[PDB]
Amino acid sequence: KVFGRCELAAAMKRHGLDNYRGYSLGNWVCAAKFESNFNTQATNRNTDGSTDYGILQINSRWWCNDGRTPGSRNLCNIPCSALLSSDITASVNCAKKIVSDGNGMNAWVAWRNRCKGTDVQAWIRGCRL
Ligand SMILES: [Cl-]
Ligand code: NA
Repeated sequence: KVFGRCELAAAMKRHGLDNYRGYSLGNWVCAAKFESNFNTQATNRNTDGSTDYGILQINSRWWCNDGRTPGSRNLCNIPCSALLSSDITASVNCAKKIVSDGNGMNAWVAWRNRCKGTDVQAWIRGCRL
């Protein structure tokens, strides 16, 4: 599923991401935009053999199991395919674990390079929340 901007913001808010670990809702929408272009089915393979899955491009080396990343940890205890569903519940629950891990949202390269320090509030403007 390809989410709309305000559609995703509302879905993320209902799942408790607004101000989760101090990150306002706009940070999460901005990260999803530049990680996956709001597409839950996005996948991207990395040079180390791992693959990033879903709307927040969660990596298979640490967080989910795709059966082809030797020595991965699967810290979210979920198949990576679950992160591609139109229901973003699995991706949000796993992202909550990632953002609490230590470096906050810097774990998302696209957020660090394209959202951090910008006017992220613009990503929820006009939305009925
Ligand atoms: Cl933080
Ligand atoms: Na894994």
